[PDB]
Amino acid sequence: SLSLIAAHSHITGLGLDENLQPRPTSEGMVGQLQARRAAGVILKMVQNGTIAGRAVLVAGPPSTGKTALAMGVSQSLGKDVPFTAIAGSEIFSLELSKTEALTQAFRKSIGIKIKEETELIEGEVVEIQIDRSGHKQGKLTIKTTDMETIYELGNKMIDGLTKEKVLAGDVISIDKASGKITKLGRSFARSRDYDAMGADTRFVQCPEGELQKRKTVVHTVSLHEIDVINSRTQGFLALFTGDTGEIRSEVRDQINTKVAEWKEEGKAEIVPGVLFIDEVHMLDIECFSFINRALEDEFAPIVMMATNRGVSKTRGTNYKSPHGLPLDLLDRSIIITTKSYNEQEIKTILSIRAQEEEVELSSDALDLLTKTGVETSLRYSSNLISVAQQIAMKRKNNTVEVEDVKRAYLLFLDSARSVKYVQENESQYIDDQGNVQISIA
Amino acid sequence: DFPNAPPNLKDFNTNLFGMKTVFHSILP
Ligand SMILES: Nc1ncnc2c1ncn2[C@@H]1O[C@H](COP(=O)(O)OP(=O)(O)O)[C@@H](O)[C@H]1O
Ligand SMILES: [Mg+2]
Repeated sequence: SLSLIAAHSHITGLGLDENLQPRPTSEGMVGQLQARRAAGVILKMVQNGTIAGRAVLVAGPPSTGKTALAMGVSQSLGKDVPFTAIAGSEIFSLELSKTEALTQAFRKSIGIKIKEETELIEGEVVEIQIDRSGHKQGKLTIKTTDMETIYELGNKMIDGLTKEKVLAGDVISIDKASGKITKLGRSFARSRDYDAMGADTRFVQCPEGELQKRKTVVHTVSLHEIDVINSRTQGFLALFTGDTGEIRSEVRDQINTKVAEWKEEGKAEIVPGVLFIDEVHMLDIECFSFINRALEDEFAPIVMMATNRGVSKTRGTNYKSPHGLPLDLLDRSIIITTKSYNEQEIKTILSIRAQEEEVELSSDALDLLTKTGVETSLRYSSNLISVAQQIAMKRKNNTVEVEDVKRAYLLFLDSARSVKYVQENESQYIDDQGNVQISIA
Repeated sequence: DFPNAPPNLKDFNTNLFGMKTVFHSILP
């Protein structure tokens, strides 16, 4: 995937053993042993696929691995298991209601693996002979790399051939169920015949193997995609534009019934996934009341929620809540907590980040960065690493040292020093009341 | 028919209910 080195680019997954016992450092994660155990238990719950509609809350101080834990869960899940990560503010739209946005998010987190059986004949047509008066009759020859057979054509087949304007050297595919004819391309022997080629023309080889083939193909389509396709007459365009509107409830019920019928017949399989809502405290009370009932569904996915606020005010209400969330939602949610790191864990995290950013830190520089991290913040030192690397490179030195980190510390401030400077010079910065002294003398 | 005349029998049965090659192609 197109990517650059990002904040969570080093997490290959939860470093869990066979017994769901975390390793001290593995797959790019350090510490948080209890939280990683809980995340692994939730991951195995997702993988089993029997339990439906479970809410998980991730709580802890900021910069403590909540989003890191979610990234690890996503990486462990891998592909073929949907994982929709959205922010708290993303659901607010001018087109969709909040309930509709949450419904679409929930349906995106469930995937349907559907099997379609197709029987086809493919080959390069060698000779076509058509006789017409009464109805017409004709014979046709199609060859493969190791087969050749002459077929007799009905009147409708001849009509289809004529309306497709098939000539010799063309590779075509016919569905014996409907008789529809699709022109794959032309043979290589006809390439020399022209100097400029039309937009439609394509040169393809002669297909190998048997002329008539049976094949089954599995497609991964989310529930939301099925709803959008079956809503309008061209919904698959809305799957890209996003102008889907508030899909009818009866459409969703029909799609649920259709998926159940397919699952009974064994041509569709359900692969439940994980819905991750970042910063759930930005949601409203209406959204939470919807989520409470949404989880009580057979098709409902497993919802992961990450919050950092303690006793804060729930949006849309006039009262404070234990995590910024109403008690009813907290009742139906199991909580995974995170713990602040010590010096050694911060040192290991900084070393991992330096390795990911291909920056060769020194021992003294690493110690200084660890001290700054424990004094101020982990993200501050993590961001200082690359700036120090650039300063060192400007000094035509291939390794970073204490002087480069010191210069990076001096140039780029943190939250504490910025607050100190804004408080020392309150008169030159605009305040809540709007007063500011632009003049100096 | 308008002069109170019956139509052709085969045409009647067809209307109640409703050799040489013409195209040959071969790759050289
Ligand atoms: N246990 C850990 N192992 C490895 N990296 C971690 C760990 N905890 C946090 N980090 C790193 O620290 C940075 C802070 O991310 P995070 O803790 O998710 O912020 P927040 O929790 O405030 O959303 C991330 O880039 C993450 O990679
Ligand atoms: Mg986060």
